[PDB]
Amino acid sequence: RKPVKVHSRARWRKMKEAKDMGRHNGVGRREGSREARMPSKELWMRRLRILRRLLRKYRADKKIDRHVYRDLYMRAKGNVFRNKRNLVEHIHKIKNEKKKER
Amino acid sequence: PREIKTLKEFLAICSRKDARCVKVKHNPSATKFKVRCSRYLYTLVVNDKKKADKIERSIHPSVKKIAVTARSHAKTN
Amino acid sequence: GKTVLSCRKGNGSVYQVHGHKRLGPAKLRILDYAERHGYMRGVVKSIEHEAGRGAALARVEFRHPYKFRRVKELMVAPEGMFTGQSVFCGQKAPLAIGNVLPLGQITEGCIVCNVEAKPGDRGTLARASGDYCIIISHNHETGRTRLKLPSGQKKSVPSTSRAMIGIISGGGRIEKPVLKAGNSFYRFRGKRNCWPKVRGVARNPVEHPHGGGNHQHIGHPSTVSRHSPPGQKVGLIAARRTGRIRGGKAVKGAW
Amino acid sequence: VAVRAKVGSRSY
Amino acid sequence: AKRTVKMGVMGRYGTRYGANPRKRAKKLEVSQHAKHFCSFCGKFAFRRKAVGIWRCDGCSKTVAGGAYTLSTPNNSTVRSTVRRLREL
Amino acid sequence: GRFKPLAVKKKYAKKMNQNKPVPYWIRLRTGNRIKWNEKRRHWRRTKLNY
RNA sequence: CGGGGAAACCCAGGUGGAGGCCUGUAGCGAUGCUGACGUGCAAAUCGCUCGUAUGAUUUGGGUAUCGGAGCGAAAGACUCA
RNA sequence: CACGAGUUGUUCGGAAACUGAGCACAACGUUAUAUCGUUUUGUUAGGAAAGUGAAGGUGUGUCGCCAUAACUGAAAAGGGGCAACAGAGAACCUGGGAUUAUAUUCCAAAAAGAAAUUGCAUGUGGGA
RNA sequence: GUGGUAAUGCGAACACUUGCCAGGUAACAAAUCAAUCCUCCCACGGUGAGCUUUCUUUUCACCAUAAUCCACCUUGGGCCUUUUUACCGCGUUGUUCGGAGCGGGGGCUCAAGAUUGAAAAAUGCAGCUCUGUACUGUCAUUGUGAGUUCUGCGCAUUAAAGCAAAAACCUGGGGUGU
RNA sequence: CCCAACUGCAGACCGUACUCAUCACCGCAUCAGGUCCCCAAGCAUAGAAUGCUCUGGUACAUAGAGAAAGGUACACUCAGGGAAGUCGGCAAAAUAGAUGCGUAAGUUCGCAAGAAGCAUUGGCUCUGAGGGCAAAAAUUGCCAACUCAGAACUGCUUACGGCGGGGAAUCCAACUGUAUAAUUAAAACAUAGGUUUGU
Ligand SMILES: [K+]
Ligand SMILES: [K+]
Ligand SMILES: [K+]
Ligand SMILES: [K+]
Ligand SMILES: [K+]
Ligand SMILES: [K+]
Ligand SMILES: [Mg+2]
Ligand SMILES: [Mg+2]
Ligand SMILES: [Mg+2]
Ligand SMILES: [Mg+2]
Ligand SMILES: [Mg+2]
Ligand SMILES: [Mg+2]
Ligand SMILES: [Mg+2]
Ligand SMILES: [Mg+2]
Ligand SMILES: [Mg+2]
Ligand SMILES: [Mg+2]
Ligand SMILES: [Mg+2]
Ligand SMILES: [Mg+2]
Ligand SMILES: [Mg+2]
Ligand SMILES: [Mg+2]
Ligand SMILES: [Mg+2]
Ligand SMILES: [Mg+2]
Ligand SMILES: [Mg+2]
Ligand SMILES: [Mg+2]
Ligand SMILES: [Mg+2]
Ligand SMILES: [Mg+2]
Ligand SMILES: [Mg+2]
Ligand SMILES: [Mg+2]
Ligand SMILES: [Mg+2]
Ligand SMILES: [Mg+2]
Ligand SMILES: [Mg+2]
Ligand SMILES: [Mg+2]
Ligand SMILES: [Mg+2]
Ligand SMILES: [Mg+2]
Ligand SMILES: [Mg+2]
Ligand SMILES: [Mg+2]
Ligand SMILES: [Mg+2]
Ligand SMILES: [Mg+2]
Ligand SMILES: [Mg+2]
Ligand SMILES: [Mg+2]
Ligand SMILES: [Mg+2]
Ligand SMILES: [Mg+2]
Ligand SMILES: [Mg+2]
Ligand SMILES: [Mg+2]
Ligand SMILES: [Mg+2]
Ligand SMILES: [Mg+2]
Ligand SMILES: [Mg+2]
Ligand SMILES: [Mg+2]
Ligand SMILES: [Mg+2]
Ligand SMILES: [Mg+2]
Ligand SMILES: [Mg+2]
Ligand SMILES: [Mg+2]
Ligand SMILES: [Mg+2]
Ligand SMILES: [Mg+2]
Ligand SMILES: [Mg+2]
Ligand SMILES: [Mg+2]
Ligand SMILES: [Mg+2]
Ligand SMILES: [Mg+2]
Ligand code: NA
Ligand code: NA
Repeated sequence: RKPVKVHSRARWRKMKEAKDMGRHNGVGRREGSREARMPSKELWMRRLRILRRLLRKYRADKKIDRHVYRDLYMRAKGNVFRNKRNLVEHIHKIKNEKKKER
Repeated sequence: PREIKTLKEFLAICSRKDARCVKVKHNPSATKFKVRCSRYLYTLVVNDKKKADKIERSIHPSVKKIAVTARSHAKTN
Repeated sequence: GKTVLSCRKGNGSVYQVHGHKRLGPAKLRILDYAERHGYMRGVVKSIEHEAGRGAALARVEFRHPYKFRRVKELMVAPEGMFTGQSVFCGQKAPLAIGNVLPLGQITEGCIVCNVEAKPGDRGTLARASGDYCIIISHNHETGRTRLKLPSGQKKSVPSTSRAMIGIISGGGRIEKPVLKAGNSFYRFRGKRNCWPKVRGVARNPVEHPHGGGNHQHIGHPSTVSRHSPPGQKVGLIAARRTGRIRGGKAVKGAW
Repeated sequence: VAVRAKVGSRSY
Repeated sequence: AKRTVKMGVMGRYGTRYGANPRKRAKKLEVSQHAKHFCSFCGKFAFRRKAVGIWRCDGCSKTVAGGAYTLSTPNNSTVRSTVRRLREL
Repeated sequence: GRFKPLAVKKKYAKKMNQNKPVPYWIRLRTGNRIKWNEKRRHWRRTKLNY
């Protein structure tokens, strides 16, 4: 029984390393639409799931109370925070204001 | 297949009239006693090598004891 | 020539009712001794929709009057009927919506549906969605009730005929424009093979009296006699008038 | 993966 | 933000059935897809499930009603009339 | 395909059995007129359609 | 979720995924070249081009309606070249 | 072309054994003429189409009631069938060195084996 | 028959029951999102093969576990008990839910899984040995991404469209028996 | 007689080869036509487009020699002009992806619209941003997958495949649909709407 013919993936792996470093993905290399390459629904789902997970962790850890949690939950559903860092900054600002008032 | 845990249950299964033969399987870590009954194959697993060897003896000599070994193609057609 | 389409449909053929998804005929209870002398109490168990019918149907459960079993009636539901409602049918049933009473036991001016033209035919009048009858007057010399039909005609039926209190459910259906040929496709999917409709003047003269000509026109008056043989009786059949009516709409039908 | 790869670091 | 100026749910139809037929169908569509008050259970939870069938999300009660609204004006008049005739 | 009724299978079996050459010793008989079967059937020429 | 407004309501950013919606495969068709062929691969095919492609969509198997009759979104179309 | 071979099943597909769009035997009616019509909107036929058997009585066997045979019946409206190898339903699945050709179909005592399911029976253990 | 406040649990008389009734299963449904078996890819190691002026800790292949059972940590539903001045809170990518009982604590149960074993290595596949369909001995990779309609999934879609029925089977209600 | 754990015996009938098609079916044939269902790899790419490839399959289509004219092509190019050709821009050419700006009359307010237009696209080396899981935890450690931006350097012969030309109007039909199998796809038919008639 002769062996199967070779179908090598070395070229593809070198190209994959290059594309990991950021090569070969520019304006002239894109054939599909932006939403085809990276749907906005997928990005929104990821961002909102991150925000809700962070809010649940903060509520369970008692860094925020249930009222601040509800306000931030509705604001996160309302596209107020661009990423996790923006939400964390808002939380810290609210906590500082509460500390001053208290 | 049914797993029997107690040596008493193993003796009861071996005492049955439908116990055609007993297959002794020697694994590197344990010994298995597979009893070919009418409907189910009952297996007794013994971790202790010495206790397993003791169990292998004092089995009813009426039953047929099979030493499970790999059988090659030339060995069997 | 060849047989006109209006005559071919009388053979049945591919023009019959699409009844596979239908639930069966909708009727009142059998007019029995309990109805005639007392009343039967039923429970509305479900309110279902049948293909090809604009009005809702009600499944009402009664105890069998003579055996140890339960009987489920399928009635045309009046508007306001709900699951779990108690439905009373008989002589002594109270005057309330959803109850079935003899016409003579119903006071004048009451709105009724599912009217029996004959005593015991289990409801043949005022059955389409949104339709109802009006009880005009009771005559005791003849023992007949005079009621107003949905078409505007007034007919007299025996006071022992039964009717339901209220209007038929599902009213207002024809107030919504269809907007699409596909919607008519789905509407007539549950009824029969009658859609789309091809005009007579769009056909050839071999198959329709209106067919033919170098222009699309009826070359003869479309008002045809009542005595025209089949194949010839197309168009406006035995019309008393034509045009845009122009005034009070006369009550259609015979005298 | 966690840190983006550098061409220069390929030396070592 | 507001996505259409005048046509609401009728925006699904594009430009292709006429302003007035769309306007007439709009009111009945909006009514037939709305949540209607349930006299039982006191909730705004009545939804249409096929023409003339209204089921409440709260108490799970199913009612026979109008084609595109839970109760027609004729039904209210008939209910009042029948109640009055009962009291006579 | 796989399905056939047994009656059809037996008709096909009989037609398979009839599809033979004439024995040689038939041609040597006295007054013989038969040379070939002349009712030989090939599956690619004429169809039984059972 | 914001921003205005006394109110009526209005203005913006997201989410969502509607439509006999669009570009396009398969599929289902057949516009033009009046292209090929036109004793053909073919008693209607081939090539490119082209229509539509979630809908009144396409399709298998079963059923039902026929000869002055049947069936036909209608061309006297189709009903085993 | 000639000769000689090859298709293996409790579980796979079908039938046994479901209903559907439907068909049309009986029945009735019609027709000079059945080679015509009706025959599922729970359903043939002016139409007496059930041959089954709840409880009783009597007898056998089983026990301390159950099963079995007979006489009197409570109840059961609406005759008999067909129509799906893609709907319903359906208890087997791996390994093989087991072929020239079949295999979830062949393999034989270490069944290469491991099961799942029917029907009927015998003991065992409990109740009648 | 018998436990538990309850959701509901318990199998060798918790016996029978189409005499008779009443329900279930059979049984049917979009899109979004999350997806199972499985496929592909990457990482990590083993075994063999390939290439090797030079380079490539490299290229390629393989690394499997059927039905049937036994025992019993996640995910998602339904529900029970308690606290219930709970009205703002919970939650989804998403068009919502709550005194007709949200949320929290603790449970009951269902569905899909995971895991422990029996089957099962005695099999399969690669080489390898050396001494003929031979024979001994070695291997026989456990973690991720992208797809995947099994599933969650329905009183479930546009709807003047609302998505077959039966056999067969499963429970109960009464009853018999006990 | 009933039950539930075993056990013993027995488990009947038919189908089963092969094919399912550029040769096994229909088309007079091993006919470029037609014919239902399941499984469906790698790379590029939005990709079941298209191009190439490992596994499986195939080298079967009468061939050899071979720059006549004239042909067919699911083949190209042509200086200068640019529709003067022709009934007619028929045919061909042309436009193309993605991204950022920008987009008129008219309008049933939905559209028109990809209107029209104007820019940028390579390679390489970098820099930011976007997460998961553990123990002012606003901190410490580990770790995966892809992207989207910005920057410098360095290039183009503008260089695979695939992939709208656009605008100003007139006449018809509202639209999507259907339709003369084999010369007519339309303005015809249908269609929402509208109106009559019988009952
Ligand atoms: K005419
Ligand atoms: K869409
Ligand atoms: K016919
Ligand atoms: K005929
Ligand atoms: K609350
Ligand atoms: K056309
Ligand atoms: Mg979006
Ligand atoms: Mg018409
Ligand atoms: Mg014409
Ligand atoms: Mg003509
Ligand atoms: Mg005429
Ligand atoms: Mg005209
Ligand atoms: Mg005219
Ligand atoms: Mg076949
Ligand atoms: Mg042939
Ligand atoms: Mg045949
Ligand atoms: Mg479309
Ligand atoms: Mg389109
Ligand atoms: Mg030509
Ligand atoms: Mg020629
Ligand atoms: Mg196409
Ligand atoms: Mg031959
Ligand atoms: Mg032979
Ligand atoms: Mg007959
Ligand atoms: Mg009939
Ligand atoms: Mg039928
Ligand atoms: Mg009758
Ligand atoms: Mg049958
Ligand atoms: Mg089937
Ligand atoms: Mg079978
Ligand atoms: Mg074979
Ligand atoms: Mg066997
Ligand atoms: Mg269901
Ligand atoms: Mg397994
Ligand atoms: Mg789904
Ligand atoms: Mg076979
Ligand atoms: Mg075969
Ligand atoms: Mg095939
Ligand atoms: Mg050929
Ligand atoms: Mg022929
Ligand atoms: Mg062919
Ligand atoms: Mg392709
Ligand atoms: Mg491709
Ligand atoms: Mg190859
Ligand atoms: Mg040739
Ligand atoms: Mg060749
Ligand atoms: Mg030139
Ligand atoms: Mg040029
Ligand atoms: Mg030039
Ligand atoms: Mg120019
Ligand atoms: Mg000119
Ligand atoms: Mg000229
Ligand atoms: Mg052109
Ligand atoms: Mg403008
Ligand atoms: Mg324009
Ligand atoms: Mg543009
Ligand atoms: Mg048109
Ligand atoms: Mg279309
Ligand atoms: Na079905
Ligand atoms: Na037209």
